[PDB]
This record gives sequence, C-alpha cells and structure tokens, in this order.
Amino acid sequence: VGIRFCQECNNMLYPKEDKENRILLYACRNCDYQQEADNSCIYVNKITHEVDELTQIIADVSQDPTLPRTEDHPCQKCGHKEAVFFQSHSARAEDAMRLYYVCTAPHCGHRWTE
Amino acid sequence: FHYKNVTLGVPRLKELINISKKPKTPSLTVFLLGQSARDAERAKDILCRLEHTTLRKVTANTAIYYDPNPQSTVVAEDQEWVNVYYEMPDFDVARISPWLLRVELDRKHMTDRKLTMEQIAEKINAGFGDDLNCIFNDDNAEKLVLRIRIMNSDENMDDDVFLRCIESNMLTDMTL
Amino acid sequence: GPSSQNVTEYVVRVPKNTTKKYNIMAFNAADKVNFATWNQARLERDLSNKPEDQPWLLRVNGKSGRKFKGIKKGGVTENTSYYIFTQCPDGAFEAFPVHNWYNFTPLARHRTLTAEEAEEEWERRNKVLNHFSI
Amino acid sequence: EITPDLWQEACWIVISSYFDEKGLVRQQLDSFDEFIQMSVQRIVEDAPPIDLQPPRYLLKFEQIYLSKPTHWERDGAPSPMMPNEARLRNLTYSAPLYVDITKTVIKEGEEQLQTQHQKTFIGKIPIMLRSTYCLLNGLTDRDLCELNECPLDPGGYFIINGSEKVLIAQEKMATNTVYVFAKKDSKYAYTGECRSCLENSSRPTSTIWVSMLARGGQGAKKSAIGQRIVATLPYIKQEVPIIIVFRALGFVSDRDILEHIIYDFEDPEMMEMVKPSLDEAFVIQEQNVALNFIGSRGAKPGVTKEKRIKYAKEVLQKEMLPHVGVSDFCETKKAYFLGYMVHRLLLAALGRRELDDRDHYGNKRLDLAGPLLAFLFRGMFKNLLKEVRIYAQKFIDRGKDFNLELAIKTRIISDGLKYSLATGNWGDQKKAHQARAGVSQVLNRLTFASTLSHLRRLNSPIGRDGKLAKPRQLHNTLWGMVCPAETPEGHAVGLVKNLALMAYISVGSQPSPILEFLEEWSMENLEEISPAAIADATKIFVNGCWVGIHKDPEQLMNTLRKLRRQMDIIVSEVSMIRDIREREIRIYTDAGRICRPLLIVEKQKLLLKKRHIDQLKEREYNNYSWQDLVASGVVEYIDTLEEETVMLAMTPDDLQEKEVAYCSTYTHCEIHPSMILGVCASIIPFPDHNQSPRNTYQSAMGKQAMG
Amino acid sequence: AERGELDLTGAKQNTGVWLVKVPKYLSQQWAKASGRGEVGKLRIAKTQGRTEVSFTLNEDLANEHPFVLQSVGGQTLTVFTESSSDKLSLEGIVVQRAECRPAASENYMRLKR
Amino acid sequence: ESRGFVENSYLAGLTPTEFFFHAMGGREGLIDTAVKTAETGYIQRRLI
Ligand SMILES: [Zn+2]
Ligand SMILES: [Zn+2]
Repeated sequence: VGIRFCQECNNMLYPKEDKENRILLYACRNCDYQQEADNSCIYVNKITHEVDELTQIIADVSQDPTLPRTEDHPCQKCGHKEAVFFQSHSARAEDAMRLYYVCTAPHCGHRWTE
Repeated sequence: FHYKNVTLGVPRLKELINISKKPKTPSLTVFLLGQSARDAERAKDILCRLEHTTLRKVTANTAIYYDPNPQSTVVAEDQEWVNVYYEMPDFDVARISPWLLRVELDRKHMTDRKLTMEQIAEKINAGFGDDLNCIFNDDNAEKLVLRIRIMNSDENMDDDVFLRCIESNMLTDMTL
Repeated sequence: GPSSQNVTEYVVRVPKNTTKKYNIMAFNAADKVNFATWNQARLERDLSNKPEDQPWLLRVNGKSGRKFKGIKKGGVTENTSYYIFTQCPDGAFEAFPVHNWYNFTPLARHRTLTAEEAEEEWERRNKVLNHFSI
Repeated sequence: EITPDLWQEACWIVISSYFDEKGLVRQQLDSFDEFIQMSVQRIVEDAPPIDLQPPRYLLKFEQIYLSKPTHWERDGAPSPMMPNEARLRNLTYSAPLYVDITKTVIKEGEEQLQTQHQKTFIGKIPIMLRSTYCLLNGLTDRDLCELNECPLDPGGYFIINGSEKVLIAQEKMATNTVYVFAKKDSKYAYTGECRSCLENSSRPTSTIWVSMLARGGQGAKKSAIGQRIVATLPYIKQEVPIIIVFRALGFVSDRDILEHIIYDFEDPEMMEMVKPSLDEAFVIQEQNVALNFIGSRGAKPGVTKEKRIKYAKEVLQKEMLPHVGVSDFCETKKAYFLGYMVHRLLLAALGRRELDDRDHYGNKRLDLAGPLLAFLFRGMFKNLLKEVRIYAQKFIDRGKDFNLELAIKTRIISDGLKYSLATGNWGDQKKAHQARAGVSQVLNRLTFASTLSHLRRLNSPIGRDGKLAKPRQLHNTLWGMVCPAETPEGHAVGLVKNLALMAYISVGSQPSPILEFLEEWSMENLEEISPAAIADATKIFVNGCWVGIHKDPEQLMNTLRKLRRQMDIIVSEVSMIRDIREREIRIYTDAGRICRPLLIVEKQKLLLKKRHIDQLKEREYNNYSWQDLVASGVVEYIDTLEEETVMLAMTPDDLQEKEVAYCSTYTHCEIHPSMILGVCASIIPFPDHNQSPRNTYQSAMGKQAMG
Repeated sequence: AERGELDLTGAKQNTGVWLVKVPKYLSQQWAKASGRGEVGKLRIAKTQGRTEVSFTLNEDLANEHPFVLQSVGGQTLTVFTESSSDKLSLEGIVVQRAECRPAASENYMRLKR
Repeated sequence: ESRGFVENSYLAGLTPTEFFFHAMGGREGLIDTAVKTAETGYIQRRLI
C-alpha cells in the first residue's frame, strides 16, 4: 500500500513479475535494483471514505479562544472536567453533525467522539 | 428561489423567447398508469428502475492483489469460497493470470436498488467481452466481495496498467 | 570525564594573510561517505559552463573512482564571515577565513534517456492506449 | 481601579482622543508624504547609469531636492503662490524639482576627469494641500484666516488648472500569496496563482499558474494514469509539465524533486497523485535538453541552440517568482516555493483544505495617492533617460563634446503628471485608449458633509454593468471597515463604497527590524534545516516569502504579543497571523492593508484601568494623548486577516462576567459598536429602528442638501 | 602533480577544524589585527553540566564575546584550499561550528517581560 | 437569533446585530429591481 524507493539512485520502484518462482519483484527503471514484496498487494481504493477525523484533529485546538466549552463531559484519561467541542468542518458533510471533543487540560490532548 | 428547482419569471421567459438549446433545468414530469400510481412500493421500484446507477455508487473499496496461484489467497479469509470454486475448477485454458482484482460492495446501496451481485456478475461479463472472469461469495456472508482475473488466453503492453485502466473504466461506465 | 570537568585557555590570532584561499567542502551526512575509500581525487572546475565562480568537479581515485558536483552557495559573507579555527602545537588557536561555500552532491553514472526520442516514444505509447478500445 | 458601569462616558473619552489627533483625512495626507520623501528618492537612485561611447562618459543621479510652490511672473521674477490665487487665476499648485548629477569621462587618457552639476532642474510636481510640503503646514487659525482660508477645510486634494481634484482609492487583489480556485468551464480541474513584484521596482507584475488537467478527459491514453500537473510560465507560448521546469533548475533526480513537493513519505494517497506526473517527463532526463524544451517556445523561437539555452536561462531567472529573489544565485529558494505552490494544489484535490475566496476582504489591497503617483513617476523617469541617450549619441558621433543642461527635456515630468491628473485616464497622452479611467474626479462642494464623504471613498475596478452579484453583495468581513448602509443606486450598486469612521489604512515599512528579532529568537533557516525534518515544523513566511522554519510557535506567539504591546521594535500596523491547523505563521509589512483599533483583554478583565481615564480627560495641559495610549499596550490595531484568529466581546460590562457563559477566552473588546457606520450614515437619529433600504437612501440624499 | 589534482592529506589525516561565525563590526576590528595578526585570547571553561567558551579582545585590538556552539550534524563539512600557486589541498574536516554574539544585546529582557 | 431572526418590532427598535442582517436583506431586495428594468425593456423591444 505504501511506496518503495531504490537503494542506489533514490527513485520510484515499480512492481514486476518473474516467471520462475511466482513472487512479486520490485524493480527500478533507471537502475535494475531488485527485491521481493512482503505483502504482495499493489492497489487499494477506498470509496466509502469513512475515515474518522479522530486521526486528523490536533491536540492544540484547545488553545482557541473562539470555540465553545463544556463542564458536563469530563475527560476519561485524566479526569479534567472541561472540554471544547466542534463539528467535522470538512467534506463528507451529508450527515455530519457529530460533535468531537478535546480535553483542555495542559498536556492531555485526549480526543473522543460520542 | 423562494418556492426543488424550477425556472420561472423573466429568465424563463427569454428561455421561451428564444428556443436556445440550454434550459437551466430541463426536467420531464412523469405520470404512472397502473396500481403503481397508487401504492408507493411499485412507484419506488419503477423509480429505481428509471434512475441511472453506476458502479462506484455500489462499491466500498477495491484492491489489486497478486495471486500467482488461485490457492495462494494472500488475504486471509477469502480462501473458503474461492476454494469451494476450486474443487470445481473450470477455465484454466491457457494460463492463470497472477494479477487479481478484488472488489468490495456495500449491501446498503445494493438492496436499495434491489440489486445483488448475480445480475452484476453476468452483465460485467455479458457486455464487456469474456476477457474477464468473476467468482463471488454468497450474500449470506455479510460483506459482498467478487474477485476477477483477466482471461489467461492473452498471456500466450503490461497487464498491470491495463488492469488499472479497466478498474478506473468500469466504475464510471458501468451502466447498471 | 574531561568533557565535563575539562578546562583550558588558548590564544587566538587572525593573520592578515594566507598562502592559500580557504573554502568549505560540504557533504550530505545521509551518504556517510568513507573518506578512507578515497585513495585519490581529482578536482577541477565544471566544464558545462564551457573561473573563480565555476562549480567544482570532484573525481575520486584518479581513473576509476567516484564523482561529485559542487555548486556555489548564494552568499558566505553577506552578513557574517565564516572562520576556520585550527589548533597549533603551542596550543594557541589560529583562525582562517572562509572564502566560499560549495555544495557537493553524488552523481548517477547510469541510464541515458534521449529528448526527441523520449517524446516520440511517449506519443506512441499514448496512442497505443487509445487504440483497440471496446 | 476598574471601570464599573461608568462605561458610557468612558468610551466617548477615548474616541475623542482618537479624532483630536488623527482626524478624518489622515488617509490621504500620509500616503503622499511617503511618496515624496522615500518613494521618489528610490526611483532615481535605483536607476542604471548611462555609460555611452574612443572615449566614453558617465552619468548618475545622487540626491533630490524640492522647494516651496512658486509662480514665475510675466517678467521672470518668482514669488510663492498661495492656494487662493491658484483658484482665482486658474493656476496650478506645484513645486519645482532638482537633482545632483555627476559626470565622469573615461578615456583612459592617463586621467579620469569627473565633474558634477548639482541642483539641476527637472520638472514640477503637484502638491496636495495641507501636507508637509504645502505653504499651509502647521499654521494657526489667526494666520489661516489671514490668507483667506477656512480653518475647517480638511485638505487632501490637488489644485490643477483652477479645479480641485481628488484621487479615488482603487481596490486590487493581494500579491505574493497563493490562491486556489476551480474554473468549472475550462480544461482545468484546479488552479493556483501568485502575482509577484520585487519590492516596488517593476512596472509589470509577473503571474504564474500551476494548473491540473481534468479527470473526465475522453481517451484511454490518460484514462488509466490520471491528471497531469501543468504550468503556464510567462513569456512562453505552450504549457509545460512541472517536472521539466524543476529539472531546469538542477534537481534532475526524482528523489530530490519529490522531497520539495511532498514533505512526508508516510503518505501514500498523495504520492499516488504525483506519480502520473513523472511518466510524461521521463524521457527528457537532463538539464540542458530541458532548457531547450522550454527555450524552444518563447516570444522568439530560437534558430540556434545556444540562444535558446540562453533565452530559457533568464526567463526562468528574472521572470519566475521575482519576489523570492532575482539574483542568479539562491535558486534553491525558487525550488522550495515552487514546491510549496504544488504541495498546496494537491491538498485542494484530496479535499484537505478549502478553496480560497475571491471577495474575502482579507485578500485585497488599496492604492492611495502614494502607490499611484509612484507608479506614474517610473514610466516618466525612464522615458526621460531614454531621451538623453538619443540626444547624446547624435551629439557624440561628431565627437565635439557633451552638454547635459540642454539634454533634459523638462516638459516630460511637468506635463506628464498634470495631464493624467486633470483628465483622469491613468496613462499617457498618446495612450488615451490603453489607460484605466475613472480616477481623479472633481471635489464635491455642495455641503460640508458631501466634501468629507468624497475624500473617503473606495472603488472596485470591475465593470459597471456586469450582472454578476458576488462582487456586489455585502460580505460579513466588511464588519467595521466599510460602511454597510451607504452605497449609490442605479448601475453602480455596491461598486463604490465608503469606509467606516475609525478604519485606518496602513502606509508600509521594511521588515529588517523583524528579521533581527527572528535571529534573536533563533528562527531556523530553511536551507540550514533538514528537508525531512520539516513536517513537524511551522513554516514561517514574511511578506509572502518563505524564510525558514521554527519548532516553538506558542512561546513565539506570546513573545510577539509582548513586543507589540511595547511596540518598541514593531509598528502597530504590522499584522501577525498564526493558523494552528495548517501549521504556519504569516507576517505582513506592506502598504494597503486596512486596520481598526480594539481594546486588549487579559484573563477576563480589560487592560484600561481608571488611571488612564482621569489623566486622559486632561490632554489640554498634560500632553497625554492617543499616542501615549498605544505605546502603553491597552489598544491595538487589528487587520482583517488577523481578525480571523481573534475572539471579540461587544461590550465589557455585559460579556465579560463569569457565569454559565458563551465563551471564556475573550481576546479583545470593542470601543463602541457605533463606529461601524460611514460619514453620511452617522447623522441619522435612531438608525436601528428603520427598515434597511431606508438608511441607504438618506445616506445618498444628505449629500445634496443645501446648507 | 597537476592543476586539477586535489590533496587529500587533511581528510586522510582526519584533520579537524573549528567553524566560528563572527559579526562584521568585530570582523572589521579584526582586519586591524594587532601585531602579526593577533586579535586576542580565547577562554574555555567546562563543567560537569555546563561548558563555557568565550573570546576576549586584544588590549591593542580594543583601541567578552561568548561563543554559541552550533551543530554540524546532517551535513559533513570539510575545508579545501587553493594556493597562490593554484595548488589544491584539503586541510581537514570540520569538527566544530560556532557563532559568537555580543553580550547583553540591549533589551531582550524587556521582550521577555 | 444568531442567524437572522429579528424578534423586535420596528417600534421597539432593533439591536445592532439585527440592524446588520436587516440591511443585508434590504440590499439584495434593492439590487433585483435595478436589474429587472433593463432586462424587460430589451426583451419587449425585440419581440415587438
Ligand atoms: Zn533505482
Ligand atoms: Zn484530559
């Protein structure tokens, strides 16, 4: 799923097929450096696009003076009783009125939806 | 705009004044003849039967794997159904293509149009040729996957870029 | 250790003259070049530009050896001069001015794709994909 | 020490301090004093000498002087003209202009003979009234009445052939920044732009696009690979792939190119998108053949090879991104910026950042009298040097000698400025067809509030009949900087606009003091730092140019704030934006940004204690005024861009009380929310009780009331 | 013996050199180097958890500059020469980089406050 | 109240944030009339 760079000329390693041992070989076009593939899959295309933005929001958003705050929902990892919540603010806005939270305690940065 | 979408007023007038080919929202109103005009279910079935539906609307994700042998089954759990096909092995005519294409489907978007991968399976074959070959699961299994390989008669221009071209071509030119 | 408790004081001089101009020769750490493998080197100004401005051409090991190209930095004394500080047998320090900064990079002596030929190849390949469709 | 509910009389005592010092037309008077103290000295000083030839000669200009406006009588006796006689006798209010020229002859005749002629006459410049160069500067009311002048007259206009002309501020798209749009009609699926100009020194402004072709291209040649990133450089005919123009700067390898464009190699989704960009630039794989490829299609197709490799060298060196650096050295910077321009185009295709807004008022700049007369003075100083040659060559081929007092055609600058100001078309006399019209109209003197509402007026240069509504509708960003109610009806609805009461336009400065701070806080150099270790760093821009990186932003932010509060090193006009999400920091110092003062708020209390009020109601015999209020860190000018990273409270006694509260991290507070109205719309009693279109009619109707 | 021939002795000796950044006004003071070229004396104090280097101007040159040590990691640095006889020589590899700064550069304290 | 609902009457007067939204609505209602005249005049001339 990732990418492979050549170890000699630092370029993009293409996948190739050899008719001897039935194993995927990654080859270079400039040089002909070789090696075998460990996962033996090339292409993947996610159309659902249901990526949870809990992996994209940053912990320093709790320094924003223009975001609402809450005393109801406390943090689990530290027990702080003050959070700051917001919406998806991104694409995939068909049914996007969820409410992600971020703890505001210094050096906690814990994030969670509900 | 204060009133879905309809054009009225003076712009609709000069759309009538001239007969310019481009109405800003062409729309044909349709009426229904049989009890289908009465019950909502037949209305909805003819609704789905009239609307255009492509492939990328009924797929979840696709992946190009590499099975040099159909018994290799790089992904862990698809071995069961591909094997119960494999004890009934047909079409090993020229070779077996080491390049595989795996497609995952969303039963939500599948059933809403009253589709299941049987009709898809024949028409993705009947309509494109026979250069492709589709084996599939049973829908009792929760996730609906069907795997495709090129017809090995071609192996006796790279097949990887060709398979990516075909993958990027079928999801938009499906015509379900 | 002496890096922790070490103490000392040494005199610094800045001679108004030198017998040779001093330049910096910089290498990417990521390459981790073994200088011991350099049995010999040749060093000449680059010929693409057909002097003091010329980029350097470094050829390691005389005949059979490595090769790098050195490209001059934009500035070296535009705001602050750079000095080479060297330890002398008397313990006193000697400072040497940096005349220039040259950037040295590794070279790929493999593969030669050709212009007009490459473009012609691309069109045929582009044409081939369009042909035999549906 | 706090101010509880004495607020209604306290807010009107700081606003009085503002207008007692600044005034209402400081907009006009400050951009002029700039154009004539700095922007005119730099133009003649930064001009190429005219070495010409056997012997050869030298000429270079050193220093500029001016004298007070003067009128030459019928028999040649000068006398200072007062602004009143200029109105009565249909004169023109202008001042003569001198210069020092030095001339050295170089014939290697065993002697270098140099000589200079100082204070040489050049021409005459109009003078804006009440400036620092007028005859009315710093006079008292007993003397203003003695010259038959009104002590209430604001100033800020020219007198040209008896008439009274006023210059209208023109709007303009901001420069030196990257904007991402999407033309949904043409071949492109996305587009970037960057208008560059190297610090007020270029007549044109080179613009460069970085496109991306559409997905639904009918054709299997591209159905599988995908869209290819393209670029449309200036001074060339054909489109160019980006990898080609990357190699023309060196960087032929594809591990070095793909680290200027992608800053972290754990991202497969982006690398897949840049892969089909290499496939078409694969066969052309070295520098010199690349320069030939771009060099083959220019304003002149090269017949030979060396000229194309020469032609492609400077166009890629003096017309590509001149704001980064124009020297032939330092070409690693033109690579990073061109990489950031492309890295930002991909983020707009994966849907990770939103597209830019055209009418967002943080992307606009304003051209006052300063940046308008300076643009018109370049094209007439070059035109004056272009015709000293034509007179020198004709006169030195005969080998006699040279004399310069007869070479200078003085009618070039005098009649050049006076023409375009009097008639309006912003061009030349033989260029009455290629110029921008509508500038420099006649002052309106129907009633005293129709005069003030004329010296404060903007104008967006879009057409006057286009039916597109988005350049006409009211944007929310106009809060507090443009009057929302005052606009004319007819065909010019929303095209001309008046600015609010406390809105202040910046004048410009140099960023060198901030650069000293950057070394003081050890901002990391872009070249010095590892390219790989850049993702975990906040790219630091200054005035549009990427100038390094830095890994400690939060400490830097508090530090920048304290520096602003003292204001010792940085002027209030500068704006410093930090966006946490995109992980960068911007700084601006140029002229044209629009500001307005606000009240600084600490933890939850104002910084304006009572000690500041009981000593501010005494300005008459205490010498404590608005300036001593900014320099104490209780108010602060806030730009439009910076106004997106702020949290405002409308009123202290009501929004900064601890409770179950809306917010708790207020950063600023307004003075009085009634300063969001223009000049003609702030004479309406109870304007918050009428229907909205009614307030628009009166503001366009109190301009024609007799008084 | 050839013009394009580079001496590798320094490198092969693993010869080390020090690199120090110096302000121009100080460097202008240094162009007026006392005597043959002496400019002053360098003082080095190292402790168990702190190391201090500074330079003090020659009394003649006067008529404390602390050093800031800078990393040389990420890029290998060596010094190479061109004689007045145009012979080429590699003197050494850079083992230290540094930047002397004037002490107490005005307010900084005010900025911190 | 945060997206345009003016809950006062013209008599009791409007608060600043409501006075701004009212101005916006009035402005669009004022532009449409400026367009309409030219459009209808031209189309009628053609047809006649
Ligand atoms: Zn390789
Ligand atoms: Zn927490």
